[PDB]
Amino acid sequence: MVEIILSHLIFDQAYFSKVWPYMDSEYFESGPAKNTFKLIKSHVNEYHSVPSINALNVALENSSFTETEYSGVKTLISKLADSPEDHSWLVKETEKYVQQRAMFNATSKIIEIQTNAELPPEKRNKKMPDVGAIPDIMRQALSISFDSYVGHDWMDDYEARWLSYMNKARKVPFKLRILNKITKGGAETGTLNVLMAGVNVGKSLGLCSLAADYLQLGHNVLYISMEMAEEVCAKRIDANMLDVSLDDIDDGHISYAEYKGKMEKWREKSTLGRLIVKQYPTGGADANTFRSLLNELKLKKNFVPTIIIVDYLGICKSCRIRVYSENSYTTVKAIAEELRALAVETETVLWTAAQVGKQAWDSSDVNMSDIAESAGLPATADFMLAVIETEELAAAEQQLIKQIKSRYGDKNKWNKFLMGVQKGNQKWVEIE
Amino acid sequence: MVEIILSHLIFDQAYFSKVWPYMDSEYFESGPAKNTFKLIKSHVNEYHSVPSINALNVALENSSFTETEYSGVKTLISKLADSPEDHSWLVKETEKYVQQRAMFNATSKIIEIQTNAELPPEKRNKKMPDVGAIPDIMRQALSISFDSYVGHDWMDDYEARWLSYMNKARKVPFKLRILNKITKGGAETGTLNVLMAGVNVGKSLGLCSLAADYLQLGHNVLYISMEMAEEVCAKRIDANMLDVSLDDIDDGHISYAEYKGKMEKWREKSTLGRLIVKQYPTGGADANTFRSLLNELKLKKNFVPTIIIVDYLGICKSCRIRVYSENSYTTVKAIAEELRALAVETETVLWTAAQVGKQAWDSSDVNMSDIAESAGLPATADFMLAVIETEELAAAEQQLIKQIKSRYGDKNKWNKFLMGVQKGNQKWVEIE
Amino acid sequence: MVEIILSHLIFDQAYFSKVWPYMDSEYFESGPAKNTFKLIKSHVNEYHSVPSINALNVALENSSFTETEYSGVKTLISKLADSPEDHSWLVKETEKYVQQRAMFNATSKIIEIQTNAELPPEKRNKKMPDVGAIPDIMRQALSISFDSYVGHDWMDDYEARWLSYMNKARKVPFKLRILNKITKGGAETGTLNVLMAGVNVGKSLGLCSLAADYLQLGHNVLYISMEMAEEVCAKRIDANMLDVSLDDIDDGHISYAEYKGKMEKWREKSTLGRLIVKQYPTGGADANTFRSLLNELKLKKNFVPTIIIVDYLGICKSCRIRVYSENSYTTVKAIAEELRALAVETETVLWTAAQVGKQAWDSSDVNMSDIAESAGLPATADFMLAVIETEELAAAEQQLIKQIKSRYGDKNKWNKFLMGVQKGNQKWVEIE
Amino acid sequence: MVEIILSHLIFDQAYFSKVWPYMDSEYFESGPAKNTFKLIKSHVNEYHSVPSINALNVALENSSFTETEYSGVKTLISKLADSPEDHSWLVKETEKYVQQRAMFNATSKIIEIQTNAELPPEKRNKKMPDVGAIPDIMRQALSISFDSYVGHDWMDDYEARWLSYMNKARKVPFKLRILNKITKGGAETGTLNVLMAGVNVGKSLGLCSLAADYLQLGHNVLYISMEMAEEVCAKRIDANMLDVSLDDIDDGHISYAEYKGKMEKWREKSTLGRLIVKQYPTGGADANTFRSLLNELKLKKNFVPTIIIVDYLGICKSCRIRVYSENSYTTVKAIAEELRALAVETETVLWTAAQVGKQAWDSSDVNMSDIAESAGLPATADFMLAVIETEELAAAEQQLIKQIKSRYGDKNKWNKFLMGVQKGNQKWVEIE
DNA sequence: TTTTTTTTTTTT
Ligand SMILES: Nc1ncnc2c1ncn2[C@@H]1O[C@H](COP(=O)(O)OP(=O)(O)OP(O)(O)=S)[C@@H](O)[C@H]1O
Ligand SMILES: Nc1ncnc2c1ncn2[C@@H]1O[C@H](COP(=O)(O)OP(=O)(O)OP(O)(O)=S)[C@@H](O)[C@H]1O
Ligand SMILES: Nc1ncnc2c1ncn2[C@@H]1O[C@H](COP(=O)(O)OP(=O)(O)OP(O)(O)=S)[C@@H](O)[C@H]1O
Ligand SMILES: [Mg+2]
Ligand SMILES: [Mg+2]
Ligand SMILES: [Mg+2]
Repeated sequence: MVEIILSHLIFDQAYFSKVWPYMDSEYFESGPAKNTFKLIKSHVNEYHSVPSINALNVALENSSFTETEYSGVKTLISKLADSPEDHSWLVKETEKYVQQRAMFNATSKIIEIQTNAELPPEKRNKKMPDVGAIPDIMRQALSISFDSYVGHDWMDDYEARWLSYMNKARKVPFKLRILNKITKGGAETGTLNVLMAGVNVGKSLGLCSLAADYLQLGHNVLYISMEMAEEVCAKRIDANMLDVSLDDIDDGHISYAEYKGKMEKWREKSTLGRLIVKQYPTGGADANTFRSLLNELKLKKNFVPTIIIVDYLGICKSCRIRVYSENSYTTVKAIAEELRALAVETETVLWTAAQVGKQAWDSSDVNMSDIAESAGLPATADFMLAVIETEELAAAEQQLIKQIKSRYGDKNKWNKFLMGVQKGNQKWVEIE
Repeated sequence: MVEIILSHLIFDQAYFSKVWPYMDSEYFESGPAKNTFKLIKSHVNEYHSVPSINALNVALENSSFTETEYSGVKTLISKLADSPEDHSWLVKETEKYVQQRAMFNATSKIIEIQTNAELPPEKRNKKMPDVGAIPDIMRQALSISFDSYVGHDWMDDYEARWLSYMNKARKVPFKLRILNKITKGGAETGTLNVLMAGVNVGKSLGLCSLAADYLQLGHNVLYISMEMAEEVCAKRIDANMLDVSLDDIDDGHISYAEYKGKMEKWREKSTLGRLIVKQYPTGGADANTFRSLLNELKLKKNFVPTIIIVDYLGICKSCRIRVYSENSYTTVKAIAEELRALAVETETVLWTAAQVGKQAWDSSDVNMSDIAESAGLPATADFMLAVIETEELAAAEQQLIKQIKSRYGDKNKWNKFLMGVQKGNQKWVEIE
Repeated sequence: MVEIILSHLIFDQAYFSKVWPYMDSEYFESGPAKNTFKLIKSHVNEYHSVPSINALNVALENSSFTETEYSGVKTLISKLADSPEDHSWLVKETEKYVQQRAMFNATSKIIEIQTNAELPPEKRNKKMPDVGAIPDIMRQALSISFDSYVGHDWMDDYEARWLSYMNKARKVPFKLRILNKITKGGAETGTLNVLMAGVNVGKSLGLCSLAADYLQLGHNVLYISMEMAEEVCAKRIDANMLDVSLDDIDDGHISYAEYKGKMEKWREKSTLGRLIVKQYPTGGADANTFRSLLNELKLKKNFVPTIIIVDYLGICKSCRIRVYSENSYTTVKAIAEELRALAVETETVLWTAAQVGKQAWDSSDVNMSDIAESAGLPATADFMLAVIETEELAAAEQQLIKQIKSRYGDKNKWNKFLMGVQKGNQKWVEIE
Repeated sequence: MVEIILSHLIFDQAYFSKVWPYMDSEYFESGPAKNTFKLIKSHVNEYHSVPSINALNVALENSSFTETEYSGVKTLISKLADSPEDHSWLVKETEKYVQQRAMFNATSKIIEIQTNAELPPEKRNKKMPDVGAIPDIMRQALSISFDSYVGHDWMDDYEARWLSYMNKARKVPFKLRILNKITKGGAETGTLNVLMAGVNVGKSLGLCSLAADYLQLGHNVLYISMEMAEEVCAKRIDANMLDVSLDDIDDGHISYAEYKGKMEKWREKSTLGRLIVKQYPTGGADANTFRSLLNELKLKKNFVPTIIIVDYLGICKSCRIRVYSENSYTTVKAIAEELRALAVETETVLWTAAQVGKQAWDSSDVNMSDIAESAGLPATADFMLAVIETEELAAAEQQLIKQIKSRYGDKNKWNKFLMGVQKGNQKWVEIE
C-alpha cells in the first residue's frame, strides 16, 4: 500500500506526524515509489513541512531522473489522492507494511551474507558481516515499530520509575562480602562482568577464585579457558579448594591418598555444584561455539551453567566479524556484545578478564583510558574491575581494585579497596 | 514554476509584497509567460493593485498581440489557480528561479559581448558594452537575493536591536532572586554556563536544582547524564519537586498514593515544562551525539529544548580530540568549545559543572588561577559560578557561591553570596 | 560430497564414531541421498551396528520406493568404496557440509514463516511458528559444530588430573640451578620464552649460553641467526664449550692441536647433542620458512631439534602481514603468535630475544612496559626474563636478571638474581 | 611435464618431500595447471597433507572459477595417475623444469620492466621496479637448484670453521693504534660502523681522516657525500694527506710547486690506494644507487672499493619504503639494514655518520639513547663511536671518543679515550 | 579506533 502511504503523507497531517519519523527509503520498491519518497524526504529536510503536489512536480522537473524514472514518478504523483479513511487502521496497516519490508530486507541481506561467505578468500567482499551475524540482523528487523523511546520523560514515565524504586532485581551473591557490599547483593543474571588487569598480575587468579567461590555455593560453573590447558585451570581450582599450594602439587609434597581424601570430603558435601573446564585454541572459539558447548552439556551431561567464565575476551573469535577484517576496537566490542547476548539468552552470570594497556602496567592508578584492545568494552559491560598490584602490593601479598564501571551500585563509594591475593592457593582473602 | 509564480502574484498578498520589487520581465521567457507578466506589470503600473482574472482577460482583449500570442496568453491565464502553497517554500523557490534566470541572461550577455568584440572594429554595435564590463555584469547577476540578512548591521538594525533590549529577548530567568540579580535578568541563550565545585560539593545537586527551577518556569529541559542512570537523576528531580527527601524514597516512607497525588497535582498546573533525561556511558558522548539526540527528540518526541544540562564536563568526550583522558586539559578546552558551539547553534542555555583546583579545594576563596581547568574553562564560559562548602557552612546548611567569571555583568558587583543548600531534597533556597 | 560421507559411514568405524551423533535426513538431499541415509538410519536403529552393502541392498529390497527413487538408490548404493582419505580433512569437510546444509534449511524455514505470516489468519497454518521465532531458528543452525568433548569436571576426573600432575615430560631442565629453581623444573615444550635487554647488553650471549647448556645435556639445538654469520655464532659456541676465550681464538693463543683435542674430547662424550646454526637475511623468515627448514633438516639428517633459538623476533618477518603493511603492535604480535604456534606444533622450547626502548637503555631496572616492539609479545610469551647491566655490575662482571613474565612459577619469589656473565667466554655463570 | 609433477606430488610421498619446499605457483601455467596447483597448495596449507583425488574433486566443486576453468581442472585431475618411475629422473627433470620456468618468468619480467620504464612519467604504472634491478632479478633466476643449505653443524663442520680464524682476511686494520686495540685488529668486512657526534662537532672530519688512513694503507676508498660537494671532501683529504691547513689553501699560503711536489711524492709511493669521491643530492641515493655506482666503477674505472664510506645514512633514501610513508624509526632502520646488506654483499667495510638528538648537543656526555632518528640503528650496526667535544676539549684540540656499541670487543674496556683531532688539517692523532 | 616510535611544545 505504498500509494496510500504517500497519499496520506502528503494530504494528511496527523498521519504524517505519527508515521514520518519511522519511515525510511529502504521500505519502498526501487521503482517510482522510492524516488517519490526521496523527493518528499528532501523537501521535508529542506523546508520542514509536508510538500504539496505542485512542490513535488517542481522538484521532479528539477531532478536528475531518466525518462523511465521521470515518467513513473509523474504517473505516481498523478495517481495520488486523499481517500477518506480512519486514523486507526492507517497507522496499524503502515506499521505492518514497514515490518514486512524490514523482514524482507533482512532476509535478502542474510542471503547475500551466506552467498558472500562461501566465496574463496581474496575474492570475497570485505567489511560484510560473517554468517554468525545473521541472527542479530533478524533481531533488529523484528524490533521495528512506530513507538520509539528516546529518553526518560518526567511526568510521562513515572509509574515505571516508581516500580524501579520499589522493586529490586534478583542478585547471585558472591562469597566475598566486600563484593556484595560494592554490588548491593551480588551480580544479576544477564550481565557481562569484566576483571581487567595487566599481564601476569592475576587475571586468571581472580577468575579462578570467583569460580571456586561460586562452586562452593552450589552453582554450576563453566570455565572456558582460551589460553591455558584444562588441567592447569583445574589445578588452580584444586589449590583454591584443597588448601594446597601449587608448589606442593608440582613438587609432589601431597600424596594421592590425601588428595583423594580431600576430594571425597568435598564430594560428600551437599552444598557443592559442578565445575566443567573446557579449553579452546586461541582464536578458535566464539559465541556460537559456546552455545554448541552448552547444548552438548545439557544433552549429554544434564548440565546447565549459571556462572559461565571466559578466561580472556581478547583471544576469542568475533563471531560477527571475519578474522583480521576490522580493527581491535571494533572486534573486541563485537565480542563483548556477543558474549553479553549469550549471557542474557542463557540467564548466566558471565565473567571475563580483559587486558589493560602498556601504560597501565606498573601504574598505581588506572582509569577507563587504559584499556588496550577496546574502550567500548565498558559501554557493553555491566560491571568492570581492575587489578593494581604494581610494585609494593606484591611484597605485602595484596592487591587493589579500581571499580572502573559498576552498574550494580555507585563506583565512587568504595572505589579503591585492598584485596589479599594469595598466589600459592590462587585465592582472594579479605583484609578485614 | 512560472505558472505558480504568476498564479501567486495574482492570488496572494504577502507573496506579492515580498517578491514584486525583485521581479523583472526578462526573468520569465520570450513567449506566453513574458506577455502575461507584461500585462500584469502594465495593470499594476496603471492601477496600483493586483489585477483579477477578468481584468487580465479584458487587458488581453485590448492589447496588441498576434494569433499565436493571443492563444498562448489565453491558455496561460486560464491555467492559473488560487491554490494555497506554504509561503517559505514559495519565496525560496521563486528566488532560486529568479537567480537561475538572471545568471543565464548574464552569461548570454557576456558571450554576446565577446562575440561582438571579435568583429571588424569598423563593423560592430556601439550599444554593446565593452569587454571590460564583463566582470561587473556577472556581479549584478550574483547580487540578486529576495532578502539580504548577512549579520547585524549597525545603524541599519537599531530599531530591532532596541526591541531586543526592552523585551530581554535573550535572557532566561533563574527563579532565584540572587542569581537574577547578578545576571541582570538570568542567563542568555546560546551560552555555556558552568559550576565549579570545591572539595565536599556535589556537581549534580546544583544542576538538578537548576533543572527543577527551569521545569517549574515552563522550560523544556534536556538532562544528559554520564555517571548516573535516568532513574537516579529523575529521582533527584522528584526529591526537589515533590519535597520528598531522597532517602525517604529508598526507605519507603512515602507511599504510592502520596507520590501519585503530588505528580498529578504538578501535572494539573499549566506552568510546568517537560524534562527528558538521557543517559550515556562515561566518555561515550561527545558534542555530536547530543546533536543526534536533539534531532531524534525533535523528529520523534517533538521535544525541542530550551535548556540543556550536561551532568559533568570532564566525563564528556571531545569529538575533535577523539583520544580520551580521565583528567586532561586539552580535552576539557575542546569539550567546552564544542558544547558552547552546540548552545549557539541550538539557541539553548547550556549548563555543566567542573571540579575546582586542589588549592581551590583547601582555600574557601577560589581564584580563576586556582581552577583544575585553567585558560580552558575561563575562556569558553559565559558564566562560571563557584560553590564553596566549608565545615561552618555545612553545619548551617549553606554553601558560599562565588562569581569567578561573568560575561553577563560585572563580576565584582555581587561576588560572594550564601546559598541555602538542602542535600536531602537536592534544592537551593535563598537566604534572607 | 554426500557419496563420500555415506561411503565412510558404511566403511569406516572411526568416521562413524564422530559424525553419526550429529546427522539428520534433512542434511543430505530430497532424492536418492536422503533415501540412502534413511535406510542406513533404519538399519542402525533396528540393529545397533553399521550396515554392509549386501545388508543395505537387502533392506532396500524390503523397503518400498517408487521406480525413480528405487533406481536412484540402487545407483547411489553401487557407488560406495573404502577410499581411505585423511580423517582430519574428512571430519572438517563433513562439518562444513552439515553447517551449510543447516543454514540453507534454516533460511528456507524462515522464508516459509514469513510467507505464512502474510497470509490471512483463516488461511495460515498454525503449525508454522510466528515471526518471533526467526532469530533463534537461525541461531540453532549456527551451533551444529562437531564436538562431543565437554571438558574436565574436577570431581569426575580428579584421578586423571592427578595422573597428569605426574606427567613431567613437558619440562626441560636448564643446566643452571637458579633457572630451574625459578621455573619449577625448567622450561616447557611448546612455549615462547624471551630474553630481553638493551642494545649491546648480551642477548645473543645469553642465547648462545642457553644453546651450549642444552647441547651439553644431550638436546638437539637449532640456532637461527638473523644478524650474525654462521661462523661468528659458532665461534661464540666454541668459546663457551672449549672455554678459552673470544680474543684468544682471534689472537692465535690456541694452536690447531689443542682445538682438535678439545673438539675430539667433546665428540667422545655421549651426553652431547647436535647443534645446527642457520642464518637468514634481516626481515626474510618466519615459521613458514622455519617449517620448511625443519622438514629439510629432518630429511637430510637425523635431526629433530628439541630447542629452537631465534636470534631476534623483531628481525623476523610475519607470515600474513607484509613487510610494512601495519604498525609494530600488530606484525610483532603476529610473529610472536606464529612462533608460539610453531613451538607448540613441534613441541619444542622456543627461545628468542627482544629489544628494549631507549627509555631503559641506561636504567638500573627494566619493566615489562619497556618493550621496544609490540606489547603483544609480553602476552604470547611464557618466561620473559630481562637482562640489566650497570657500571657497578660490569665492574663485577655480574649482569642482573629480573623475572619479568613468569608463567611457570611465582614471578616474585626470586625477582632479581645476579648472574656471573663472562663476556670473553660468552657464558653465564651461576653465583653461590 | 606438469601432469607428471602434479601426479607425483599426489601419489608419491618421497617425491613430495624434496620438490614441495621449492614448488611455487608461478612455475606451471596460466590455466588448468596453475588452478590445480593452487587447489593442492590450499589443501596442504589447510591440512598439512597431500590431497587425494576425492579431496581435489571436492575442492574443485567448492571453487568459484568459470566453466572453462572448471572443465580444464576436471580433465587435468582425471588425467592424474601414478606411473612406475624412479626418484632420480623425476627430481632432475623437475629441477630442469623449475629452472626453465624461473628463467622464463625472469626474462618476461625484464621485458616488462624495460617496456614500462620507456614510458612518460606519472603514467609509468608505479610499484614496478626500475631498470637498475634488472640483473639482480636474473641472479634470483639462477639461484634455484633444489639444494637449499640446511645450515652449519658445530661438530660435523669444524675444520672449515677453524680455517677461518687465522685467515684474518675479514678484518681490515686501522692506522691509529687505539682503534685497532679496541677493535682487536680493526674493522671487519660486511659491517656497518657509525660515528655519532652531533652538529658541527666532527663526524665528517672523522670520516675523512678514516678515508685518508685507509688510503695510505693501500686501500681503494669510495667516499659518498650526500650533503657536500666532491671538491670540499677532496679538499679535506688534501689537507689531511699533504699536512697543509684548510686555511692555508683558502688564504693561498701554498704554491703550485709545493702542491705538485707533494702529490707526485704521494703518487710514487707504492703503499697508496685510490680514493674516489661521489656526490649525490640529499635524499636521492639508496642501496640500489650504490650498487649501480659500484657496477659502473668496476666497469668504467676498474675500481673495486673495500672501504666504502657514506657521509650520512639519515640523508639517504630507503630503496623499499616510499618516501615519507613510515616514521623516522622504521625508515632509518630500513636504510641501515639495506646499507649493511650492501656491505655484506660487496664485502666492504662500510662507515657512516649519525646525528644525535637535540638534548645531547653541548653536553659533556652522549649516551646511546641520544641517537636521533631511530633506536633501530644501534641494533643494526656492528660498531658505533660517539664523538664528544666540550669547551675545555676544544681548547685542548682534543675530542673524547666513547665506545657506544662495540661488537668487535668489550666496550667497558677503554670506553672513553681522548683523540687529538686537529680541525685545521682534518686529522685524528693519538695521544699515546 | 589503538599502537608505536621521534620530536616539539606546553602545562603544571
Ligand atoms: N605455578 C605457579 N606457582 C605459583 N605462582 C604462579 C604459578 N603460575 C603463575 N603464578 C603467579 O600467578 C600470577 C598471575 O598469573 P595469571 O593467572 O596467568 O595471570 P594472567 O593475567 O592470566 O597472565 P597472562 O594470561 O599470561 S596475561 C603470576 O604473576 C605469578 O606470580
Ligand atoms: N673549512 C674549514 N676550515 C676550518 N675548520 C673547518 C672547516 N670546515 C669545518 N671546520 C671545522 O670542523 C668542525 C666539524 O666539521 P664537520 O665535519 O663538517 O662537522 P659535521 O658534523 O660533519 O657537520 P654536519 O652537521 O654533520 S653536516 C667544525 O665545527 C669546524 O670547527
Ligand atoms: N668479540 C668480542 N670479544 C669480547 N667481547 C665481545 C665480543 N663481541 C661482543 N662482546 C661483548 O658482548 C656484549 C654483548 O654481546 P651481544 O650478543 O652483541 O649483545 P646483543 O647486541 O644484545 O646481541 P646481538 O645484537 O644479537 S649480536 C658486548 O657488550 C661486549 O662486551
Ligand atoms: Mg591467564
Ligand atoms: Mg644488539
Ligand atoms: Mg657533516
